[PDB]
Amino acid sequence: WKEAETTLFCASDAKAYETEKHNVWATHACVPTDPNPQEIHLENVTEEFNMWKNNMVEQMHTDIISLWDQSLKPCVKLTGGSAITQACPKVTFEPIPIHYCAPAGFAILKCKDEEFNGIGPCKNVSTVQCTHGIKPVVSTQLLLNGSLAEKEVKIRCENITNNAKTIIVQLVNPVKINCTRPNDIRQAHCNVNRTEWNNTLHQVVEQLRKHFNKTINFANSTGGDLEITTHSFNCGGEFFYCNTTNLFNSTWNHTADTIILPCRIKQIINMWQRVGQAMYAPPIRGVIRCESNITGLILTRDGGNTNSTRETFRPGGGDMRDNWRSELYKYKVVKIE
Amino acid sequence: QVQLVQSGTQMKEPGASVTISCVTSGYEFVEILINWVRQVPGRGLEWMGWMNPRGGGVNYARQFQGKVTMTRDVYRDTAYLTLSGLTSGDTAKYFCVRGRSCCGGRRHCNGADCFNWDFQHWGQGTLVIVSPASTKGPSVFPLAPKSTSGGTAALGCLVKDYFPEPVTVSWNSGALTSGVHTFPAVLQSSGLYSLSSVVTVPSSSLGTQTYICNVNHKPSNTKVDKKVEPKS
Amino acid sequence: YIGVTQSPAILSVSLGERVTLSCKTSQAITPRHLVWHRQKGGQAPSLVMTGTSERASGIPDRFIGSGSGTDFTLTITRLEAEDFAVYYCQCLEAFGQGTKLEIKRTVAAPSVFIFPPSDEQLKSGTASVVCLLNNFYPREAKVQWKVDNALQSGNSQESVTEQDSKDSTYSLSSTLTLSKADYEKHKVYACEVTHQGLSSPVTKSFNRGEC
Ligand SMILES: *[C@@H]1O[C@H](CO)[C@@H](O)[C@H](O)[C@H]1NC(C)=O
Ligand SMILES: *[C@@H]1O[C@H](CO)[C@@H](O)[C@H](O)[C@H]1NC(C)=O
Ligand SMILES: *[C@@H]1O[C@H](CO)[C@@H](O)[C@H](O)[C@H]1NC(C)=O
Ligand SMILES: *[C@@H]1O[C@H](CO)[C@@H](O)[C@H](O)[C@H]1NC(C)=O
Ligand SMILES: *[C@@H]1O[C@H](CO)[C@@H](O)[C@H](O)[C@H]1NC(C)=O
Ligand SMILES: *[C@@H]1O[C@H](CO)[C@@H](O)[C@H](O)[C@H]1NC(C)=O
Ligand SMILES: *[C@@H]1O[C@H](CO)[C@@H](O)[C@H](O)[C@H]1NC(C)=O
Ligand SMILES: *[C@@H]1O[C@H](CO)[C@@H](O)[C@H](O)[C@H]1NC(C)=O
Ligand SMILES: *[C@@H]1O[C@H](CO)[C@@H](O)[C@H](O)[C@H]1NC(C)=O
Ligand SMILES: *[C@@H]1O[C@H](CO)[C@@H](O)[C@H](O)[C@H]1NC(C)=O
Ligand SMILES: *[C@@H]1O[C@H](CO)[C@@H](O)[C@H](O)[C@H]1NC(C)=O
Repeated sequence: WKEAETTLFCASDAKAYETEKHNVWATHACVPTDPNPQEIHLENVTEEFNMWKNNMVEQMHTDIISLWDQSLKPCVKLTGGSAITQACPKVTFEPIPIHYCAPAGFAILKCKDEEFNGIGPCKNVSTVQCTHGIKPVVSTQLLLNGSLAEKEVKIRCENITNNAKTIIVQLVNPVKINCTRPNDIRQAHCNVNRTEWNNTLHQVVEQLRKHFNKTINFANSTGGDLEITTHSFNCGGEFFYCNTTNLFNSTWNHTADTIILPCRIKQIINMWQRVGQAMYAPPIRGVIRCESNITGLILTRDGGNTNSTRETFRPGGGDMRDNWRSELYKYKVVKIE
Repeated sequence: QVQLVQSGTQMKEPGASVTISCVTSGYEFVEILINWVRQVPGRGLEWMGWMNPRGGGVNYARQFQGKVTMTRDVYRDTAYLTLSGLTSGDTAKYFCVRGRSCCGGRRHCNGADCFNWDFQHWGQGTLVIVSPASTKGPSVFPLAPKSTSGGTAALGCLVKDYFPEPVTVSWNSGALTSGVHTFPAVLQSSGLYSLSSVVTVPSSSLGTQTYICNVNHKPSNTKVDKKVEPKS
Repeated sequence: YIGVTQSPAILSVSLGERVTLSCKTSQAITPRHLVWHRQKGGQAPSLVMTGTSERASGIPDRFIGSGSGTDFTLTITRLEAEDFAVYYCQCLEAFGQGTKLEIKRTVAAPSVFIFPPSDEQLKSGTASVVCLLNNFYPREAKVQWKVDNALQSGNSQESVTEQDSKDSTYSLSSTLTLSKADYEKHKVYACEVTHQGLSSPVTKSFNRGEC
């Protein structure tokens, strides 16, 4: 067989009566989840995977763009000098798992090597009819509600020697982040367990040291649109933007409580789908609360550190294909002959 | 055809800020990382940082953190470099530059997908000159010639304390060109330029041939003709 | 960070010659990542090679890129006039310090001249003393200022011409800047020149105030 590009279909456990928008979308875009999921191990088979060049990622991006365009309608769209107005009702918006499945004539191969970094040969391969269920969570900096690594933190990068390449981190132990807009209406905050977060950075440093045996520094974002300089996400149908300086401000040499992140709810946002701004209605009243798992990170490594005893990493993101890649890295589509 | 076109030369006082523009054409601006490279006159190339026009994310070399800001206006296909707290160390030429494309007409294209470092398309460069000086015409002093080396005498004029570049120097109204060396100007610690122009001439022609250096400095609209003779 | 070293920094070569430019990386790289540029007169550089050995647009086949591990070379099989430039290798964000191609010629000793400050300049409270080294080769030259036989430091600046089109020589000025008061305080001003074309260093000097 051979790698191929096709249109995968999607499956989900959506319900007809839910007005939550992922359910509504999946009701017409997907089939019910597979009643009979089977993995078939391929004996003695080796296969090349590349999470960074994977058309599954490209289709998922297209699909979640259509989900958002149908679901979260802004009052006004500012694409170019133009202005496009429409009805702007508040909605229930909470991701559900979506599976991607092979059409007839095709197969999805799955890397079963738990230590696979995302690019290169995999010695332990199976065939599947569908991926696992993936929540299409849109966020920057912190990856939420995703899959976890089994034994140790994973550092995934097309080539980490190249400072222009995005770094996707996968955690082993999830870290709860709890965000609240209490009953100024735009003001909110996120809480993170300090001990857990510090243990998380320790584990991440341990793996990064395998690539750079140096002092490892975490520093905050140093530029870009608000969406990428903050941890942005949505909750309760509202868009949150959280300062992550208190998460990314530490130095870890070879040796010798609660973190509070302030947040703001924005009405003016930069679309991730395409270039342009969108305006949404002022915030709903009442209490808004989201409790999520941090399961990964998107990082950038400072370049040009010509002769330093340290490497510096900062939170990054913005290309949501990196979010889809963090889940789809172990899959590829092939045409069976 | 891909083109990167930068804004013109700027003169700025120490402590001030400066913004350089890089207007692109001939490709999809938002799909390719922009880089900036510094070159101090007479020195090598130094990478300063990159910026992703999709979202405006950046990556600055440690040496320039606190100094540089890289931004864009996607609607205008334009990238910007802003330098703050200017010092004499910032006097240099600045290039915007991008590497090869990689999307290959695929549906979703991000500059971070590419290699970046096969730098291929450069802006023409923008000179930034840091000096507290305002426009000032030169003083012109004689370099007066016995002093024979290589069988010949030498004379010239010292063109001192002017701003900005350039000055033009000729000898005997352009009739004397052989043996003339006009040195590159140096920006002095004062913030003013100076240079010398010299010429070697037969030692047996002094006092029988007149030598006049003609100095023109357009920014101050000044012209100086200085006769150079041996001091008796 | 993977550093890039180019040495020699200056190659003295001749038309028609085979020229080899060297680039060394601080650790092993994939040849996919090594790039060569050329730059003329501080203008925008232009691409010569990518991926170690693949010639960029407009680059003729007398340019050959090769290498692996940490050692890379750009070879020009037969040098032409248009090839004279500064060549930079690039690996990711790192640049080498460049190799300049220079026109090789025979040793030529400088002719040396010293000029005292003009009376007109002295009126303004500053004194410039100029030392001229004319039409020499090679480029390397040492110019030392002495005032009353005391070695001067940090109060002079050198400027050099580009290699002359007709005779391939350099010329250089060294300018000593003193306060009027400092100039009037001392008597003997001297610039001493050391250069390959001079068997023994040459000193030109004057006494302040004397014809
Ligand atoms: C392949 O991975 C699966 C799941 O982790 C495991 O059960 C199996 O033993 C692995 N195969 C080999 C040959 O190790
Ligand atoms: C967070 O992780 C824990 C442990 O893996 C799991 O029980 C819980 O369902 C997760 N929560 C979310 C929102 O994914
Ligand atoms: C976050 O909420 C979870 C419940 O989802 C709770 O178990 C945990 O203690 C909270 N963590 C905080 C407030 O730091
Ligand atoms: C933080 O997490 C640690 C380990 O999970 C736990 O023992 C501790 O009680 C938590 N602290 C708070 C304030 O909840
Ligand atoms: C973070 O966790 C590591 C685990 O080994 C520990 O050594 C370090 O002291 C912790 N730092 C803080 C600030 O708690
Ligand atoms: C990394 O550096 C530390 C400190 O210099 C040293 O103890 C350790 O052995 C190094 N590890 C490797 C794999 O080079
Ligand atoms: C990063 O931290 C610095 C230092 O406190 C602060 O000035 C800056 O605003 C922070 N950046 C962001 C994006 O919050
Ligand atoms: C983010 O938080 C840091 C630390 O409190 C603060 O210095 C900075 O101003 C904040 N950034 C913004 C954009 O508010
Ligand atoms: C970063 O952490 C240090 C202690 O490691 C602290 O002194 C400093 O105030 C912190 N900076 C910010 C912006 O919170
Ligand atoms: C993460 O999952 C929990 C449980 O489904 C949900 O309440 C929360 O809103 C999710 N967070 C995001 C940002 O989707
Ligand atoms: C990443 O780049 C480095 C530096 O050129 C190279 O040595 C290494 O082989 C590359 N890694 C991959 C997986 O291509």
